[PDB]
Amino acid sequence: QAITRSIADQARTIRIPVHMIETINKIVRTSRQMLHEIGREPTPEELAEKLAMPLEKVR
Amino acid sequence: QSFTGKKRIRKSFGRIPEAVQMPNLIEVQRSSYEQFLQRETRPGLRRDEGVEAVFKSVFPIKDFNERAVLEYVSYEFEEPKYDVEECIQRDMTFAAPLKVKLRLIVFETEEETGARSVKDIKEQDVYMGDIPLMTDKGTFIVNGTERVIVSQMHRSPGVFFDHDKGKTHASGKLLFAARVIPYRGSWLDFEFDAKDIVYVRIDRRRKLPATTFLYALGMDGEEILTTFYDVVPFEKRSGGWATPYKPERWRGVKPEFPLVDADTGEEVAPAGTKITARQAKKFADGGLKTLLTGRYLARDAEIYAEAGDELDVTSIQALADTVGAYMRNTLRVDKNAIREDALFDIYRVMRPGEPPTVEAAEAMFKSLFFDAERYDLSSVGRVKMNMRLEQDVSDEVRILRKEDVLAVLKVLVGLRDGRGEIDDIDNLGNRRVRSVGELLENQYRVGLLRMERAIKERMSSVDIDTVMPHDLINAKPAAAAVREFFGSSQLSQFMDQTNPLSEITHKRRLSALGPGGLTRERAGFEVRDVHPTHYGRICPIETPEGPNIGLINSLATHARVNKYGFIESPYRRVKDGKPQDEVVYMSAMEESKHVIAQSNIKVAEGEIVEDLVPGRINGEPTLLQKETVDLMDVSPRQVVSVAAALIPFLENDDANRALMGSNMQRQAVPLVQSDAPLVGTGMEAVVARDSGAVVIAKRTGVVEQIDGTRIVIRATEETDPARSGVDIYRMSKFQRSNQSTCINQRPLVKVGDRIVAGDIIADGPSTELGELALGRNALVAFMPWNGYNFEDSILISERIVRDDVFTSIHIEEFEVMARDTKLGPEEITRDIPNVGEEALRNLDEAGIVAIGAEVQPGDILVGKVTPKGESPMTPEEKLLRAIFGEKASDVRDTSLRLPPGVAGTIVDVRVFNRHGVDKDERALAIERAEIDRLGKDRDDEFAILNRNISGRLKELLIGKLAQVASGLWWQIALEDEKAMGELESLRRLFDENRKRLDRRFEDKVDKLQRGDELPPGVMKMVKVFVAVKRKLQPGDKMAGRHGNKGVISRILPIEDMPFLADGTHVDVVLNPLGVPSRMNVGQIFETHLGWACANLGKQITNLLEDWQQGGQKQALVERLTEELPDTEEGLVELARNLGKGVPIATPVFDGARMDDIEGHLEMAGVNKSGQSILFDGLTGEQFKRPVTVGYIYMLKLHHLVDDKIHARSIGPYSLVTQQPLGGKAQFGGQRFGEMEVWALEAYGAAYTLQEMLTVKSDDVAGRTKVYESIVRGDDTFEAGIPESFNVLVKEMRSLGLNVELEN
Repeated sequence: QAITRSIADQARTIRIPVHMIETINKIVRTSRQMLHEIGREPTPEELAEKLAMPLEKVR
Repeated sequence: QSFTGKKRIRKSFGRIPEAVQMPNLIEVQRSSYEQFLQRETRPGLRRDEGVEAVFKSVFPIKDFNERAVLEYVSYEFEEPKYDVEECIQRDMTFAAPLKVKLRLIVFETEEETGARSVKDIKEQDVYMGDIPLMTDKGTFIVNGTERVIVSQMHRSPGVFFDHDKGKTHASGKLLFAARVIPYRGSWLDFEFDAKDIVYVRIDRRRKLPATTFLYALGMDGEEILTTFYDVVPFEKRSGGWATPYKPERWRGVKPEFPLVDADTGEEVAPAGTKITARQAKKFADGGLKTLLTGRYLARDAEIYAEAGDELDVTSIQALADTVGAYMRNTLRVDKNAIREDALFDIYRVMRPGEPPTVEAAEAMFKSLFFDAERYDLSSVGRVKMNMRLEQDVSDEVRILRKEDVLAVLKVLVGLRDGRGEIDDIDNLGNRRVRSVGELLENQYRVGLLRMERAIKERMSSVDIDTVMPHDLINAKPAAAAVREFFGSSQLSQFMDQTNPLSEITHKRRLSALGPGGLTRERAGFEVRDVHPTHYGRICPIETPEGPNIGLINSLATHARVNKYGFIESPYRRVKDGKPQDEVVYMSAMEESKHVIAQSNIKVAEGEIVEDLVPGRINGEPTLLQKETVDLMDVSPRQVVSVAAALIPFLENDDANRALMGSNMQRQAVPLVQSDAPLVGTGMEAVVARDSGAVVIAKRTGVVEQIDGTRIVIRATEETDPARSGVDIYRMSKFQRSNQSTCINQRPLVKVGDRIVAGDIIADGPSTELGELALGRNALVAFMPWNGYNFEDSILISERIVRDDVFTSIHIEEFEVMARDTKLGPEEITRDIPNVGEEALRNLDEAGIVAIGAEVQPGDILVGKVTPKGESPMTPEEKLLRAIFGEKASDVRDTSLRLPPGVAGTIVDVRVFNRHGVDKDERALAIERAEIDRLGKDRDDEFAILNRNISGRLKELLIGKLAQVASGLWWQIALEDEKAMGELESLRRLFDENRKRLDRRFEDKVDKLQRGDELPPGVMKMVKVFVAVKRKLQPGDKMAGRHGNKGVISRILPIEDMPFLADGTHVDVVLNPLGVPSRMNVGQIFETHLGWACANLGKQITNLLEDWQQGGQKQALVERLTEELPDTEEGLVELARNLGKGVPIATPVFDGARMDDIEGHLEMAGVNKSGQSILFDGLTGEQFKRPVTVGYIYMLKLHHLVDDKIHARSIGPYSLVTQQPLGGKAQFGGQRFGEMEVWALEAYGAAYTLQEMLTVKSDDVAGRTKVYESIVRGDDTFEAGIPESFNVLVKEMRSLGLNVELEN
């Protein structure tokens, strides 16, 4: 928890927030699982509904 | 001769070269990747070398905490999702997905049981990733501007013995550093020192003794000297001197002890050579001598003996009941006598900070050398070690065996003083060449090791029982490795695609730099040389002239890469006297023992009759007799490369000037209407046929129609029923090459001309009639014309620019983005406000330039409207806006514009809209026209397919009044059933083919309508392809074919050029001074041969104009050109191509000598002197000297004047220093360097230096001041503190320094 709490801040050079880091990690994990099971890379508009979040927020 | 020389018959000049046909030029990388990607069924997947081996070695893993194994069955290769022709435009990765089989089992259970409830494997499958499948021409398209991976030449794995050349020595002694270079691991150095001791300098970190290394292996102490010493036949105290010794090593040594015979005596005091004493001892039943003390007694010797050998006594206690002196010295200098101490020393050397442990140190050495996971020495390394130092079969084992280090130490101590030659570290065979295959294999192995580490870290958390298949295996580092290899790797840095020769020479380029080898600085003067073994395998002339000389030398034309990695050049094997036909690619390692005799030797009808044939037995050339010859060179051009093989009379060129010409053969832009050189080389046809951008006839049938954009060909003279049908070759139109040049193809085949399979149908960029044509042949006069060619500059006539003969396209294809910035989404609408209507011309409603509309330099190309915040409100600007009534535009002008140039017309404007909202209000007409043309070409292909299908069906039905019933193509309309059934089957197969084509086209249109692949930020990307028509303006680096480069001089009119005897004016007037200075006299011989060919062409075309296909014209062609007589009626077409000069295929080293060129000039109506009378053009006077006026093959090298010119008073400045940017990228400025500022410093021009580097560039507060002063009229300036000094003092102030101005 401390590494994930600190890696999410002092790793991007811009100090991305912890919740945004976890959201982008969830997005990349969903994209990886889709590439592994479904097939080709999904569109960014599809990842918004794949995680049950706003379509504009994922963009 | 195969529809490529019949119209361009080249009179060959080689004596009789037919030893071995040269392999495919791109075959190096092709065969490399074809052992990295099998791409076949299961029995074809058995490959110990390639991605399969590394995958099976890294994919299977185990879990020591849960007993979870991840087995590998096999991987299935799938077709690429995007085609090469479709991937070049999309600018995406031309890669195919990798599907590998997985098998997770939990059979190994607890309770002393070997089978669990889920013991059965699951047969999983995971999407590994997409790898860039090698194109048929070897391009490896990772994105737009396809980059081919150049082969690398790293140090081959294996033991090395680099005898020092006196450097780093005590006084003058040698070192003999025995170093074994592993394929993947840590290096080892067994070098010596002035103290005559072997030190194991592991990875050049420390210099610990080799006794520690031997203790780490276990064979050290009382058993290490077993192979170094032995027992002596000495005795104890007794009557006289009793000893059962045998004299076998006393020769050449003074008799320090009276070791006379027992009965009579021997071993006289002289002790000269002991030639008779040894024989007497051998014949006397042993050398029983009756006689030292201060010798070495470190032999095998715990009750009466002790450790160490230092007595200094006379054999007390009953003696414990100059070639080799290295092992005994190291055992004493070593302070560690226990294996634990050696392990601790090794751990301290490798990891000094970490505290060494008993088991930790032993585990470190094992993981470093005894572990195949880290010390992954390739099979080539093991075979090279077995060849250098003889050992048993060890092809399977990779890590250095404990017995291998002993043999290495023994061979090192033997080679310290003679006893075999050292292993040169600068040998071609010693330097194995790596290609894109092995490089990608190694980097994919690294990525697979990372993925295995990730899977081992992730499997401990997720249980293997009832787990989702391939849920723990990651795919990011798998594709990330190949992305980095094709994105920013030094080997994948660029692909020189200026012409078909540049692609071949770039694909056949062995670069010694990059990851895994010496960098550009690391090379030094050693590796920048050419070794004798380089002969035949790597060209010594074609090499870059810059700092990377000797490091990026291209592979030879005949050289091939063996499975191990060494370059294998062909050699025509010859028996005693009679040279047989059996050929074998002898590697450089095995070439030393074999004696080689060069080609171009006068061989008789059955054998060689010279008896003094030249050659080299091992590197050094000598004069070997007719006998004792087993290897012979295949062809004389085997030493030269592809780019160098096209140099006519290359044997006449200088060794250095040929490097300049061989480098510019690959640096010649593709010219429109470019024809083959009249004095070219036979290699040109092979390099053009075995290169890219040239369509080769994959079938035997006759061509049906030709419309430039495509070429349809019949199936064959004997085609299968439904194997492939007809094969249409979509001719590549003018697309931007990787060098921003044109790539155009012309259908050389005519309508209704049968073409066999394997020949070039349509020429590529800079090719005519199939033969490679880097440029156009222009009439040259090697005379100084009014000083316009005083230096190496090349004078030019207006005829070579008026006739459009040296003009290329050079499609720039600028790119624009529409990324949604934070201050509102960026727009690509018609135009930004505050812009004149003159610049908005040639723009459609979308905002891009109309396809085919000429755009001047600086005109609006794509209107980019980028919303932003309110700019800084200035008072004067606000007053002006209020006066004019307009409102301040909230958007900033960011529309893309053409840089300063002569680009003009626009070829193609591709728009890549985002997948979300594409074609909503922009680029609608573009996509509409795209789909219309796509449907049109699909309909044309369907129509031609139906036409050939109906033709084949009619041909099949006529044999089994059909004109009155044309609709019976699908029905027999009779009682026949077998023929009707066969016709129905063929028609259904052809309908399936048509349906597959329609499915591909509908997939393409659906991908286009759904939105092309765009970056995550930009939503609409416009790739406008602007094409130029650059003429021969003064400044173009028009270099010759041999190396006589030079900027084009002032373009003289076609009236002022020097007149010839026939009235023709030479197109170029070179300088004759370049020949004596740089010995490239072959350029003069090449020009004489070109003049002879041009006169022959003028004689034949003047003979055909009076009588077409005359009976006497064939006689003259036979006299000049035998494969000439052809039964076809192409003689009327062959003369049309020969009228510009009968081409010649002269070999690189077996071409025409002086006598051959002389006879050609005599038979071609040319003056026997080679030169010709040349009347002046400026004033007009018969020159009082024979002037050389020939047809030299000039080029149009990419170093033009347009792409190199630059002028920027004030452009965009940098950020770190606030200086003007460099290069011609964005209005750069010529950097005024320390060595170029010293020119003004030594000069009295200090005001310039007080304004060139003070107020000109690095004064943000002084640059604007000086510009305003210059614009006002006064040439006054002021600059106290430049921005350079400001940033320097700020950086110095960043540290503990106190840099601060004063007074």
